[PDB]
This record gives sequence, structure tokens and C-alpha cells, in this order.
Amino acid sequence: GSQWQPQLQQLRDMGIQDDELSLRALQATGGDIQAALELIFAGGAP
Repeated sequence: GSQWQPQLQQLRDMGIQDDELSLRALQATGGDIQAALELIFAGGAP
């Protein structure tokens, strides 16, 4: 995941406006969306 923007777009596809949120969940995961929704779900880390 480079810049995580394709990943942003992965959520921007679903209608997620929380880019500020997502980018951080992305940084936390390393560049995964499916894992990001879990980081987001927990709100910090598993």
C-alpha cells in the first residue's frame, strides 16, 4: 500500500468519508483494508 490512497478509495467506494480515520488504520495495519476495518472497529489496535 503506497500512500494508502487506493485503500482510501476502497472505503471511498463503500461511502466512507473518514479518510483521516482510514489512513491511520492503514498505517497501523501496514496497508490492508480488511484489517483496517478491524483497527477502526477496535479504535486503536487488536
